[PDB]
Amino acid sequence: DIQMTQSPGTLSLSPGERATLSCRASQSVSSYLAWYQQKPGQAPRLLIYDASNRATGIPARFSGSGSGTEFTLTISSLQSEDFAVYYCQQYDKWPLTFGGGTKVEIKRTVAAPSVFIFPPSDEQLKSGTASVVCLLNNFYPREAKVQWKVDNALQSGNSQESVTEQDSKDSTYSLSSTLTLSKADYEKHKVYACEVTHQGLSSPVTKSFNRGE
Amino acid sequence: EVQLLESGGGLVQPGGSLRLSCAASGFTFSIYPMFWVRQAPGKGLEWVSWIGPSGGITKYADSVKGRFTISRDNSKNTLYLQMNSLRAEDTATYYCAREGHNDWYFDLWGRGTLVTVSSASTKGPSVFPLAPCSRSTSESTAALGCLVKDYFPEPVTVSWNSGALTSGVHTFPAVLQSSGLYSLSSVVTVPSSNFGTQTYTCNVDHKPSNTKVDKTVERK
Repeated sequence: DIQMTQSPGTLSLSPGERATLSCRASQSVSSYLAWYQQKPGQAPRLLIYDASNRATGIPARFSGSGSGTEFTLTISSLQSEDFAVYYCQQYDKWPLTFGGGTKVEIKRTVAAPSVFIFPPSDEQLKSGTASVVCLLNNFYPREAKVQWKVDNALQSGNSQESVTEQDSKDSTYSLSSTLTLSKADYEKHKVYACEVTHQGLSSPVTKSFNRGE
Repeated sequence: EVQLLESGGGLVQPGGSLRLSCAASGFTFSIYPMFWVRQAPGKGLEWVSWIGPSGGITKYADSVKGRFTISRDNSKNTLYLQMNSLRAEDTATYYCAREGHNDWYFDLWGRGTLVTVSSASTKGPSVFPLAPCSRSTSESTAALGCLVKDYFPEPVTVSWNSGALTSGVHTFPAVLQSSGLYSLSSVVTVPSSNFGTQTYTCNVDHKPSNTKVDKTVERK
């Protein structure tokens, strides 16, 4: 049954710029097509229905078009609150099927990731476990890389990482990386270091510290 | 105002059974058909089940039939999802919808209830202070914070100085560990001066297990 094709799965533009979104089907669905906006943390709402019709409330800078297999949502001038995720659904053939989404993200000037490194709290260490945290704070764009060097040793499979959403006020991203070791595993090593590669600054960036008995 | 408020979500062991509630106000309920739709944690959207106005025909999706049944009290104005033998992949936030005019699009949505299907047991987190051993500088900005480790299930709210401090705060989204529990840090960035006479504390709150902790990161 009709899978729905939303390219690209993300989109970075400036507030004011014109956004154009691609939805497509694996066969004709004529004009039984619907567009849904879902702001981060909210419910979705109906934007366009029957390919071209606007639900009321919805502002005129929102416009739908296309027919058959290939479809267009257009946002004439992108306002702050249009930075959201946008879905499409065909309703011409059982069963009901949904596009997989386009995220409209805010484009911005390149930005300086401040790095910060956090030593395992003695409170943690007691219970036999050790979290080293590395903070890439307030930067741009999202794609960024952080390695873990324990005594100059490259690490794999013990860290997880986490990223906020674009900040309401300066539009940047922040990022947490977390290295998780057992007490003993930790206490038999010396240098702990976070290496951060990023578009935004010179060569690779390193913050570190040592257990220093 | 036209409302859909849905309820009855929470934490359930697989092969268990849940009843969900959608409560409709502001419009003539007894006219419209209704949907439940779901979105997995993080992922896309997927229809679950439909129902004609009176209650006299229901329809379900493959991944769903035989186990799920949709129902309706028109007198109380309330949509029901009855959920049996739940897989771990039954986990998701669940919305009700109401179909718009004369076919299968959804012109009204509810706020949602989250359904969390797992053997894993409800657990309060531990709160560890992120103080930098960076005893130095002179560097510009400063960062301290919180690790909120090993809890279940979601959610946990975190705050600073009971609400006073908001600027420069980043609470990260939770991350399912390999032990099968959640962890998130919450950091705060602020430039060196004001700190002098400024205190710093996490207000971590976890209502599924009634943990309410305030850790105050010791400065240097």
